[PDB]
Amino acid sequence: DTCEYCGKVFKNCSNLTVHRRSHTGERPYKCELCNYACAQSSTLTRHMKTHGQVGKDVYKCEICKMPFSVYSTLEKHMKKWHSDRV
Amino acid sequence: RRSDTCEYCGKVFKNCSNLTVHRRSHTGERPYKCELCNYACAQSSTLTRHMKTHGQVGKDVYKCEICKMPFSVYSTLEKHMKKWHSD
DNA sequence: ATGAATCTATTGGTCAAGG
DNA sequence: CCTTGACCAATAGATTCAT
Ligand SMILES: [Zn+2]
Ligand SMILES: [Zn+2]
Ligand SMILES: [Zn+2]
Ligand SMILES: [Zn+2]
Ligand SMILES: [Zn+2]
Ligand SMILES: [Zn+2]
Repeated sequence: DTCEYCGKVFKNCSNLTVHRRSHTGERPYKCELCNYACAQSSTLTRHMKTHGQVGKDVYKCEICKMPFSVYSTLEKHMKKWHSDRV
Repeated sequence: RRSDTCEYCGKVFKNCSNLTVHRRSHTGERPYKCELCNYACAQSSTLTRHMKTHGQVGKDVYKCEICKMPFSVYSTLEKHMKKWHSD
């Protein structure tokens, strides 16, 4: 089948459905811990790795108690989302 | 009473043969084993499909340098090399 | 450094036409 | 009834940006 916007045609209709999301902006797969959403379930699994993998220490946000695997990520979360509280 | 219902989940089928393949997702049975790798599936035509990743009627075939496993897609061969041959 | 976005090849489960 | 291949979502990994 053919792409509406790009016009790029691929042998895979499943991949085209994902590609059309980039034009449409649809993000069906929503994270259960934050506002993040994406067009591919695999990419959401990758995102979920940043909320704390089992077996490693997990840092929670001081304000909203959101889990993060990496401390620098939690710092970026603070600046992006809790700047209004300073 | 026609053996159209899954004993594990209760799904009903209009084709009893579909129940036979479906049930293997509950039992883990995978009778169709690929002869060119360790792949194994529960549906005959799925193994037929997977074998297309090993080669075509003509086209070109890339074989792993170490284990001589054939591939039709080079990127797949690269993933195989990293997965099995890190030495 | 950490992670999202893009890309694509392969796979699981479904289903029913037709053999 | 069984075989078979199309269909769609899911998966896994690689590359390419963004911050
Ligand atoms: Zn497009
Ligand atoms: Zn999240
Ligand atoms: Zn927070
Ligand atoms: Zn079942
Ligand atoms: Zn194989
Ligand atoms: Zn090999």
